[PDB]
Amino acid sequence: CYFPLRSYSFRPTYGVGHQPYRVVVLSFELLHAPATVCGPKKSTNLVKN
Amino acid sequence: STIEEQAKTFLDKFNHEAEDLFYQSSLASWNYNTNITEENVQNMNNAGDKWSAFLKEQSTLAQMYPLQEIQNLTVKLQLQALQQNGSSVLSEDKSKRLNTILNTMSTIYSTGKVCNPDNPQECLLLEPGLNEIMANSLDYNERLWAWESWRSEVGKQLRPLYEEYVVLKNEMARANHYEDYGDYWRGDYEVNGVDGYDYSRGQLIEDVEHTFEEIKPLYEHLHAYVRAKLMNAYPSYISPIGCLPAHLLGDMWGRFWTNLYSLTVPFGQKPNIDVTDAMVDQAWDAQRIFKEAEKFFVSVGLPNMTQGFWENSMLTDPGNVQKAVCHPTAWDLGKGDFRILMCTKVTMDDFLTAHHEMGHIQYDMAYAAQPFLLRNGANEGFHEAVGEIMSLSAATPKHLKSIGLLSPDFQEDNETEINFLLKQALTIVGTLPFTYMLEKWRWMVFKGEIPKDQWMKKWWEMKREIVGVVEPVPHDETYCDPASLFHVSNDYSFIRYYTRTLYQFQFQEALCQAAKHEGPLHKCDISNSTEAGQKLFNMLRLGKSEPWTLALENVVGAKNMNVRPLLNYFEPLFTWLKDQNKNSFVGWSTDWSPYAD
Repeated sequence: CYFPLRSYSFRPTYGVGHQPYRVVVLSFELLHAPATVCGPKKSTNLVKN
Repeated sequence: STIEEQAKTFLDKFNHEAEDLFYQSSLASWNYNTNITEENVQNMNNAGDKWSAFLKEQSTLAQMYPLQEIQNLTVKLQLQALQQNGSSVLSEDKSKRLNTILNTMSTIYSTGKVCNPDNPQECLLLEPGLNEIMANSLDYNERLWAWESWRSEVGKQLRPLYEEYVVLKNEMARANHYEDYGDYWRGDYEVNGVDGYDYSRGQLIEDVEHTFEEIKPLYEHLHAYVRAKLMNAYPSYISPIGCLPAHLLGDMWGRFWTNLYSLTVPFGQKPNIDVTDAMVDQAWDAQRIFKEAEKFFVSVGLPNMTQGFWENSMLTDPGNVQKAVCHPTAWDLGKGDFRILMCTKVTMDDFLTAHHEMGHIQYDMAYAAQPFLLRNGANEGFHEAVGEIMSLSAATPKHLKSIGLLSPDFQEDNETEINFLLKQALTIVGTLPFTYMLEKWRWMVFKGEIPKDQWMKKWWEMKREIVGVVEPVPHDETYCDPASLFHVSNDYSFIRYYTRTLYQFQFQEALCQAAKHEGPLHKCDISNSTEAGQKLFNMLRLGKSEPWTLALENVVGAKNMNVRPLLNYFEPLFTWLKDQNKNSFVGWSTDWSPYAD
């Protein structure tokens, strides 16, 4: 009968497969509320006449 | 709910806990041969018993697991591995006697003091001048003393010390429910739980002896060649009907034939091929030897390794201000870090071992997803046998035309390949009955077969039987001949050297068939072939997680060791040794002795 949580061992000298990699993902979904955070895609120059 | 679900939870606890403690003590152990200091030698006392305390506290819990109800193959091997307790099966005072005797065996080999009573002004050791004097000893009495005094004064005090060693190691196997300490080396090789592919405990006596008769004419044409070429050097010493003395073989034992060659060469007019004088005019360093070796692995289909290999590891020795042991041992540190420490120059055999040393590391990448006690070779001897098969393909003249170490115009006739096949048969093919001889001495002394007066009586009688060597000096019962060897007192496995030929030349036939080579096996090359690379890639990712008798049929399609691909490598040399040996006398005589006057 064993304790489920296991430790990490951190060292810079491991190499590519055993280095830690911090991962955050974005979750998008549709609900009854309208769409909140939208996008900038650069803007053109304002002209007249 | 079952024992199989309880066994996976204990061993997955054991997996990541052993990745931390193996990498922690081997980081200072990689700095041990890098730097000889006062600070890191007490870290060998600090981190060296952290491996010793961890293995017996996991053998405190796990011996009450039965092996009978285990269904899966993997778990069983991993658990046998966990269970065999080694030297901890004794009592208190018997184990501490065994702990202090192995410290005395290692310090007497290197620091051992023997020199001449006729002129004792200056003495020698085993590593320094010794090498130089032996190298050149065309004399007779000058090389006769250097073999005898290396046996006599070293094995004088060790022979009563090995009387306690033979009775104490018989208590190893009987607590582990085996018979003797000689079968402790072959306890790794057993495969159980498979239908029809199963390995018995009497098979290794049976399988080696059936392959010994087919290699008995293989050594015998090599035995008459050494007698025929030494007739001009020694007229009165070597008899044509009789046998060879042991100390003319160019080594402290005769395990390596690579020195006597400076005499046994077929053609002195045709020079031997060397890349040493070719690379020094093109301005090359020690880095570019492994830059050209790195492009050999990407044309065979193997992927590129990690990017942290070049920046944190060293090659060239940084001056005389610190002491480094440069001896070429492959380093597995665990957790993706694979380093190397070598002794480098610009020579032809440094390029020959460069595909050997990178043959270890490219195998070491693929099994990294496996658990830790299954991280090994396919057997215990696959780890040092993996590099020489691709090192043989790098020594071919066809591969050197593409990478440009040789001339673009090179003429190879039928007498050029006689010098290549003889030199590769010195340290590989010609040592196979010499590997067989002391191992049959090793198994039969631990079964209680012979008494005390029959201990050295069995020694020279078998030596004029298998290899045909009669010792020139008669020996007493106060002298021990095997005691001067590196693999005896330091407790290493000498059984890996017999299968060094039988794994690699068997695997050379399957890989050159898939690469579609037409010709002899010494002209084959595995480069520019992606068909045999995926055959190799299924072998490299297993280890002993897959059993070794089931991993042979994936490659060669045969369940045993076969003689016939080695005789195909011997086949152009078999015609040339048949024409030369007709004037000489075949075989050897039993009754001939050098000391009978």
